[PDB]
Amino acid sequence: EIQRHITEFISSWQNHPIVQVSADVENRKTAQ
Amino acid sequence: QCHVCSAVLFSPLDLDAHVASHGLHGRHITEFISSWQNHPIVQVSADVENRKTAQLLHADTPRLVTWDAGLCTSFKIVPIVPAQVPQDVLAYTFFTSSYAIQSPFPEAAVSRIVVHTRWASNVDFDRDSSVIMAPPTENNIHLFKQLLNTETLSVRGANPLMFRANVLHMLLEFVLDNLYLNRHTGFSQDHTPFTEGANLRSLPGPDAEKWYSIMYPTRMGTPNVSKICNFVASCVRNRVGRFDRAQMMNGAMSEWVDVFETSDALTVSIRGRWMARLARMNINPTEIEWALTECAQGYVTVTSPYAPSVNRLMPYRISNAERQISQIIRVMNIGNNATVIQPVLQDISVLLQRISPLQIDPTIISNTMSTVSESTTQTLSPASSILGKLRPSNSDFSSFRVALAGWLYNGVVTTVIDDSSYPKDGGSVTSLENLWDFFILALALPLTTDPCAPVKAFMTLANMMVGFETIPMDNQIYTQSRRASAFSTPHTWPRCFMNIQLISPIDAPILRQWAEIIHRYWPNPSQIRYGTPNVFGSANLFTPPEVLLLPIDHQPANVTTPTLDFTNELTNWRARVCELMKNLVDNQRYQPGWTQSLVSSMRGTLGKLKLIKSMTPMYLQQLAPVELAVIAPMLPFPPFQVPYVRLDRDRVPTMVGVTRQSRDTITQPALSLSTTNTTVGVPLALDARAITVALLSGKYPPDLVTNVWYADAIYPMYADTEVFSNLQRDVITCEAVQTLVTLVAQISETQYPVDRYLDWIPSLRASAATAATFAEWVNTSMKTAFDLSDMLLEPLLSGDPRMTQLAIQYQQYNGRTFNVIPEMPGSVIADCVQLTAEVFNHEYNLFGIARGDIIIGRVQSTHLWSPLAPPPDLVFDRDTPGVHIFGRDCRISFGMNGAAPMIRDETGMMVPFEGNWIFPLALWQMNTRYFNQQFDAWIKTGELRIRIEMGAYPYMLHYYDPRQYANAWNLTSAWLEEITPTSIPSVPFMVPISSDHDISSAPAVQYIISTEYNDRSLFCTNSSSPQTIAGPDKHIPVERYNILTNPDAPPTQIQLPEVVDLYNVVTRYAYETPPITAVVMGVP
Amino acid sequence: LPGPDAEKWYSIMYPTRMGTPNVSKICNFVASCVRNRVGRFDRAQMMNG
Amino acid sequence: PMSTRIAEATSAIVSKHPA
Ligand SMILES: [Zn+2]
Repeated sequence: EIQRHITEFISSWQNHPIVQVSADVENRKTAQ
Repeated sequence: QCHVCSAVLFSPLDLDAHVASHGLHGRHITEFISSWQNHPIVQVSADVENRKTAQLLHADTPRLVTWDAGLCTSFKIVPIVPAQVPQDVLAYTFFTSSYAIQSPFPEAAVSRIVVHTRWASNVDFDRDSSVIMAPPTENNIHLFKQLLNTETLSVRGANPLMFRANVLHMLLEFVLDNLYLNRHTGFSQDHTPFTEGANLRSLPGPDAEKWYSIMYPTRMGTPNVSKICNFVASCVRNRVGRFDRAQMMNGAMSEWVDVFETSDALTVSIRGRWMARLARMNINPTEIEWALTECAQGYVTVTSPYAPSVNRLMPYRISNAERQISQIIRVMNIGNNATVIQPVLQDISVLLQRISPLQIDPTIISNTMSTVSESTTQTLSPASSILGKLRPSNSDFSSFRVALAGWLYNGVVTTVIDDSSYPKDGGSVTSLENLWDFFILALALPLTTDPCAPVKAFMTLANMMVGFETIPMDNQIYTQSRRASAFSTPHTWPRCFMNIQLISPIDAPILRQWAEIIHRYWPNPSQIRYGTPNVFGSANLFTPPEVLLLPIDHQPANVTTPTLDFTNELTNWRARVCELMKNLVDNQRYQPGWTQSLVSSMRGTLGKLKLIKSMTPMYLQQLAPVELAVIAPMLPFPPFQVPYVRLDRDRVPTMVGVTRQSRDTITQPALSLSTTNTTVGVPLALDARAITVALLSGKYPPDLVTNVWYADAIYPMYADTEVFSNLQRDVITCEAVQTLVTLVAQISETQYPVDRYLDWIPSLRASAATAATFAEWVNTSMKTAFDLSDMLLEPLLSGDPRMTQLAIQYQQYNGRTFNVIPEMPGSVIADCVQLTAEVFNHEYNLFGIARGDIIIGRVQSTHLWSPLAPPPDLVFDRDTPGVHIFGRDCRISFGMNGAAPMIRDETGMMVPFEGNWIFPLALWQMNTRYFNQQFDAWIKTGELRIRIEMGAYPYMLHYYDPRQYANAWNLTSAWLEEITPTSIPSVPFMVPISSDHDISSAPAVQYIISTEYNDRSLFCTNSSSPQTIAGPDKHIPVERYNILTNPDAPPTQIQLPEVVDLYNVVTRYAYETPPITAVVMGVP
Repeated sequence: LPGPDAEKWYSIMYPTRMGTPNVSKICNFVASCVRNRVGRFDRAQMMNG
Repeated sequence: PMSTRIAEATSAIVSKHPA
């Protein structure tokens, strides 16, 4: 499974979260 | 490839190997294959030196099925004095080829029967428990120098207070070996003129001719006149070889045969009843399918197809009592040792984390609360102050997952919230931080298994509100300001919490609301089934056999249920705690010193905490019970639960104990270690912080199909299941317990009656310090044969093993107890030991024991009377007239001025050193150097002869020919000098030799003689002669070859209580032990 | 007993434990005594182990 | 230990040969 772990690594790389609103937004609420 | 289980195979030899697991004729344990993917998983035993691409079996499995080729016997006949004679007929002549006459019995002067365990056998795995005996001319003291005489003043003798212990351990080894199913091995037809047309058995090996004469005494003819060739002439001719074979078969060889061969009833009875025990565990692959399908709670459907056959056996069916007793042993393992609890809870926590669909994300609280806030300008806001406590970091949530895993083990460990998760220093309402600390604490409490968690939930607030509201109490020293951590036992529960009418709403309008909300909306316990009751049994003590007591209510599971469901219990609890925390702040009656109005910010952030979305109250209410029901039957320690109560003070379990003794006895109160806890069990601290963060934030993945997720997650942990090895081990544990209570009661004072077979073998009233040492040897002898390296009977040996029956119990608060006593089913090793004790009561001789006593006295004559069997002239007893019985106070006064020295009779008189006397054996050990100074000159020369009453004794022999002089003083005095106060050297005899021709008549002097009959281990004297003129004669024992000399006898018949026979029916088998396969299919 | 030699004390403690071979005055005493009064005869085992 | 404690109890009273 030496070659197969590369496929597992890439398939766990490509599932990144599309939304990164984890930081605070109350410096942007004021400007909005 | 295989079309049965749909496995891809490569070589046709591998196809023929793979269909053998299905039963089609052409080193694994389980072989599972999935249905939606391509990944077979195969278990293999963990002791292999080179594991590769496979899964291990870490459970300590016992070795039940073990096969035997060779003779099914344990008694061999050895020659003692070899003597060849002139022979009439030398060999058989067919045409020119000569064939040598082979005798079944050793042609010698004196043949005896000694006991070597199996002595001719082909075995794939030996039990490492041999009862090996030397011939009786050799020394025979190392068999009794074994258990407890480990400090002995004389290293060549055995302690006479330990005969019964050593003999019972020998019988336990003799029963614990010959635990073999014998193997069908293949035959060969004969056309010898004395065995014509009889399919004889043939051992495996390089030569089969080696064993034919040793098996079959019939096969050698009668060519001459001798003690064997007048016996074969009396024998019968149609009883040799195979008697009855099976009907069904494979290939050409049958499934089982009945063969006639040399054996003995004592071995073949033990092996027959061992086979009868193992056949009663036979399971069906259809029942395997039913077991796993019912156990998986849905979500998969296994199947296990097979070919029709009868000789397969899969021993896996036990009873509920045999499961419960091993559960009691696993509970007694711990004894307040948290080290044996820790890896269990930690690994169940890790497994329960990796199965679960839920991931605890940190971002739900962070997308709402916003650490920025700064409502006021002086200090921190409420929103930024709760986040400094919650700390939504991704460290771990072991305090949540271990809290879930602790629901399974209630009567062992109890989960509490740790100290210093409470408010510091009592806490006050006027502080900002203590309100959020109370919020975190009161939200985290209802997951603990602590039965006083509602009283802690009330009294944290009642402690925090000292100086604004007052409640009544009862004691005037347990006031309102007592710390909430100290209310850990149900006697501390206040009556003001019990009856909430006593809390006046004028004085405490918020404590009244909190005491009402606890009594109304605290979560309700519930229960759910798991596993299978009929197969796999159930280790459920105090509960019905398929229930899992949960401290939370459950509904059937769906994913499209709304998040703000106030019918859900934990969501209701969060909403009510947030509402009361709002109503506390709304008035500003309780916070002077807040120089600005923080009530708006506080009420807003409590609204946010109330209306946060998180699917952990969905998860803990729907999908966590079915996951506990799936995990729980595949555990090493199956769940030991004690009933959850909500607020019933009248029943709260406070103490769990295990009772070793019987029911109708009054002994010392031997309370177990587990009663010595403040709580019901071992304490267990948890952090309320991580529990509260886990409740407030947790979500599913966006593509969650339960029939995908759970059918996937169930498959590898059922492929690495260990239910079967545990079911095999619990038989051995529940059998060893009954073996212990049967064998210790033979050597100690216990009111438990079992059948009391041997008493004449003397011993002592054993205390606990002696019985524990005996039971340790019993334990390691049980472990060595069944190949174990873990616990078995080891929690029993923690003081006082003199016990009768295992029992477990707890009590409520009001004093009502519950006594669960599992009934003991039919043991096998115990009553096989009892059978061989009954048989040893009749052949005491063959193991090197005599009955009775010793007469030490000079007998000088010519006669050949063989002192194993004396005439009634020399023996005497207590009833013989003129015989002086001697008690303990044998005191010797010397004679003055030529008078004879005298010794004290037990009637008070003084008798001279003359006549027929009686000793107990203990006197000679009390005064062993004073006595033989005084008595040896009178035994050797004078008329003094002495009975020594001792019961049992080992013995050795010394043959002499009676054509010359013989004197037994150099042996008798050598025996009498060596008896120390703690051991006896084995009693030396000398008996004459037997000859055919008449001999000279030389005088001989014998001192040590027996009293009762002892010449039983002698097989046959002078086996090649026509007769024995001079000496003790003995024919071939016709009473042991019953089915050859009695014409009216069925071949099944055995006279096993009186005398074991040495030739009978034995039934040889050819079974199959296939591995355990299944095809796990997914359900839509 | 704990100490250097507990071998010596086992004859000082129990006079009726010895054998009685003699008509010496020690043995005339010991032969006229009660057997079951030696060692422990009562205990209070409240907890196992 | 128990082995020492038993061995002292047995070796406390033994008897030897004369002179
Ligand atoms: Zn297959």
